[PDB]
Amino acid sequence: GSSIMKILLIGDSGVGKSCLLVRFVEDKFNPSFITTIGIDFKIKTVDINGKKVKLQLWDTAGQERFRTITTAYYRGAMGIILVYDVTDERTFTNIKQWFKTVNEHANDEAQLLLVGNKSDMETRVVTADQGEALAKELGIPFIESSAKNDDNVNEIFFTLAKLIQEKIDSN
Amino acid sequence: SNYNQLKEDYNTLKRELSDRDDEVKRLREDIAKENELRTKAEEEADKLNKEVEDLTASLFDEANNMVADARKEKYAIEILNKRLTEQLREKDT
Amino acid sequence: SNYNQLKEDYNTLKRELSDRDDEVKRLREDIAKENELRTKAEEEADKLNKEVEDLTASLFDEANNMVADARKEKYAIEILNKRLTEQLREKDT
Repeated sequence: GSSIMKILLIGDSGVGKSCLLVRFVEDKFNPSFITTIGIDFKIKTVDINGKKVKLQLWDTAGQERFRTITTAYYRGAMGIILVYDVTDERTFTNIKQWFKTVNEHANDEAQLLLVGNKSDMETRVVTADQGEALAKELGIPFIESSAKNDDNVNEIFFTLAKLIQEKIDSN
Repeated sequence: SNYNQLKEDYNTLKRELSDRDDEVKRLREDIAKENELRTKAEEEADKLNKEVEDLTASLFDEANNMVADARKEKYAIEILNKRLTEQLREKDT
Repeated sequence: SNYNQLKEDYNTLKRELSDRDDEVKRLREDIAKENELRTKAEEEADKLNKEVEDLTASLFDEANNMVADARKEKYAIEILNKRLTEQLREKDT
């Protein structure tokens, strides 16, 4: 019932883009269509620094079909999270690409964010420094976490929130 | 044969021209129209591709509650079951 | 003279036509061209809405099977509850 903020998750499959949301939002009743529709939308009122802001987040299976629409999500994103798994290397690679894909449609006044996930298992074929490299090459912040500790998960989002909120105060 | 056919021909060409010339003045305006369309048509396909999200949002938002509201109303009965199973849990003994 | 003049006005307009013919071949292409655009900005908007409608149905169709399932279970529990509530009199009786 206040200030809105559109957020979306970009990345490949396996990355755990889903689980991160399930975990980010505390709801057992809310259903999951991402298995069937290939899309799933979720609101979550969050705050920091006395700000009643509601987060809207899209999670897509990318899959062809409604791509015509999932595409309309970049056009609206107020912030977007580029995500990758650190136990898979081919996961890391594509990030420059998705990033390109984001500059195309994402009204680049969008708050991007590198996100190294699944740092649970320690098949960690990538390191924190590696990711902070691309992030610095891209000119966007970075973080990590693992929905197996509920650690940094909330940070992941609270971060984007401020970055977005402030980029709104310079105005 | 000669002068006759010529003046006849000239009169014929004379017409064919007034034809082509009108046809042209018409295509000229048939564009102005077929353009005022591509104009709108292209705007719309835009207005649409814009509005999509906000629309599919509300679709999902409603679908959520539908399954949610349902699922909660079950949970509650699950709770009840458990409690009745705890009431007759004592009575028995 | 009068003859020669004619012979040439015929030539003068024989051209104005050949040029009208041209301006037509043109306008006719510029239109068939601008119709290709207007045709895509329609081919587009359609694709979108075919999806938007395809989504709408599928989403709502799914949500209902869920809500359906929840209720199917909520039913079985309700039955089992009937039984208990009733076994809670066969323990007061």
